[PDB]
Amino acid sequence: GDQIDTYELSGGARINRIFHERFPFELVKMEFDEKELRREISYAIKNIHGIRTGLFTPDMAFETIVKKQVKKIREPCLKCVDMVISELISTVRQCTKKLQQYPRLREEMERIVTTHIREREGRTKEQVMLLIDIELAYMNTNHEDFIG
Amino acid sequence: LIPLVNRLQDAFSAIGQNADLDLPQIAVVGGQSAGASSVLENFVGRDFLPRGSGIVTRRPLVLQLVNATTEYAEFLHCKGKKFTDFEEVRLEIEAETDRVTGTNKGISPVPINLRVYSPHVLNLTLVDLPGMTKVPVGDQPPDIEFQIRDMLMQFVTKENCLILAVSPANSDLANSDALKVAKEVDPQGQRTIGVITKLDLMDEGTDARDVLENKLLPLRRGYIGVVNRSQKDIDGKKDITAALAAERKFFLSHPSYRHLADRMGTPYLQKVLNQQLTNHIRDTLPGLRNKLQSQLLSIEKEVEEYKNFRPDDPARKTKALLQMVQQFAVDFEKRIEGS
Amino acid sequence: SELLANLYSCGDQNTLMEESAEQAQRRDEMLRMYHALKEALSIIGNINTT
Amino acid sequence: PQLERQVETIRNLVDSYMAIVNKTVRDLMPKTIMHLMINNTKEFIF
Ligand SMILES: Nc1nc2c(ncn2[C@@H]2O[C@H](COP(=O)(O)OP(=O)(O)O)[C@@H](O)[C@H]2O)c(=O)[nH]1
Ligand SMILES: [Mg+2]
Repeated sequence: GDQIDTYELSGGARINRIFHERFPFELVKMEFDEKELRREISYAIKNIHGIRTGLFTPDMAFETIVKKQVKKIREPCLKCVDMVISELISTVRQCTKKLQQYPRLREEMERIVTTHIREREGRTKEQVMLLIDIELAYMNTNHEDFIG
Repeated sequence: LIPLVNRLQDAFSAIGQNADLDLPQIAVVGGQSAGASSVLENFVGRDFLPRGSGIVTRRPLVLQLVNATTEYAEFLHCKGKKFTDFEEVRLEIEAETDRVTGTNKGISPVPINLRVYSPHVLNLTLVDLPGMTKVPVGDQPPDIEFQIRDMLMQFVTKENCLILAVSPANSDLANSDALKVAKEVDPQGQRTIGVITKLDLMDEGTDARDVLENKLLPLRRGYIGVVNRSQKDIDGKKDITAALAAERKFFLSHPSYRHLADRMGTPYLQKVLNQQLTNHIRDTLPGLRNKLQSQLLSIEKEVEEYKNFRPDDPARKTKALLQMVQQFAVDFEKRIEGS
Repeated sequence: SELLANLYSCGDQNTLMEESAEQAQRRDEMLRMYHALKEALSIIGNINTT
Repeated sequence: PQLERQVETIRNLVDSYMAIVNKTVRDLMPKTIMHLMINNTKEFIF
């Protein structure tokens, strides 16, 4: 549509593209000490070879480190979802409270919309969990790993 | 009967969890000798508040109600003391007031924190604030009015807080300070509820029909009229039951209020507040439902064995034995081989 | 191959596999929690229906 | 006419984008099945 706010703001749900370009920041806010990674790998190897003498590096020493690293990203995804919900609520308020002079109507039309939004919060979080859970279920080395 | 929101509060207490309902703070703002402090007494249902003509509410009182199976009160400044006779709670409030403000009609912004436990109360926060005045007396400083407003603004300018504007009936409504404050902080009327507290003392020949019908100063949520206990009745320790019966008789008899009789009095105010709170938690429930369902999903898979538990069940014992022996053999093999 | 055969040979098979007190207390607490939790969801249901 | 130059450009972008989609599908289909059909079966058996 027309009548865009060319001067005053960067706004009107274009903030959500910042979350989609801000979540790539949360995914790298996390850091680890390499010495703990090395210690954990050493113990993973020593714990995979239980009594046997090792000839080749076991493949579970890779898988059990990757799963442990992958479990860390559950939190920032939920933070992203909550931020998106916050922006939807703010947008509904702008489209409801500022343009309507009738009492009671601007309450029903905000309450109903934000209730529907919260229910979709529920469904969205379930789908995010069923995506990260899938990332753990299988290790795929076919597409872009360091091919020998 | 108990309203459904109290049924939820009972169930949440009954499950020993920290999940709870998010309810607004309720502030009652009036004016000097308006009677605001006497309204909370009837709302809560226990005659523990200090009362009487003059400067009686000197410090803001923060009263928190908690749902519990034992009825009692506690103070933060009286640690470990379980009060069961509220007529000593009154004395502790007066003593704590005098300890800080002094006896010469002083005030202080520091609140008194009281917690009351009872079986069918929500987790509401109630604030009894000192009334506004124009003329300083009793060594109060010349700016007493501004300090009182400064105390009020820290409770009535917050969001998610209801404002009950208490105005007397015998004093012309245009002079009411509570309506001025509510108007300043709630221009739209979404949060303000008005109450007319002294219809008993109207000058003979007049009435307040033009106020209770929301015509003289239209307010979005209307006005509720009440009749409270007079100074003599409190000095005579008249039972709350008699006061409520007298109020009902007053409204039924008075020729100018019969058609409003079913919208007035303390219990109607209770119904209105319950409806406002009930409509305040809508659009919050989906989160509680999702958390409760998640816990049920994580318990239901296990409690199936418990529901049919019997002290004599050889099949349950046999299968438990087989599963534990299997788990032992597998755990030992994994632990020593490393597989 | 043998462990279960030996377990069937121990004691009198009457006191073996007898629950401790702690499991009984946990059972009671879990059943109480289950029933109260279902009640809470019933009340939320009724409130949303009105 | 210059319109043909626009059409060719769109085609190239579509092919590029579709390549990315193909990778995702190839990646997510194995992982999905392992999660829902094979690992639930092992957990059932054990
Ligand atoms: N007759 C009559 N007196 C009332 C009524 N409401 C309040 N009062 C009197 O007004 C006094 C002052 O109100 P109070 O309860 O002290 O709270 P305040 O507004 O902080 O002074 C009360 O103590 C009562 O004696 C009423 O409905 N009828
Ligand atoms: Mg007072």
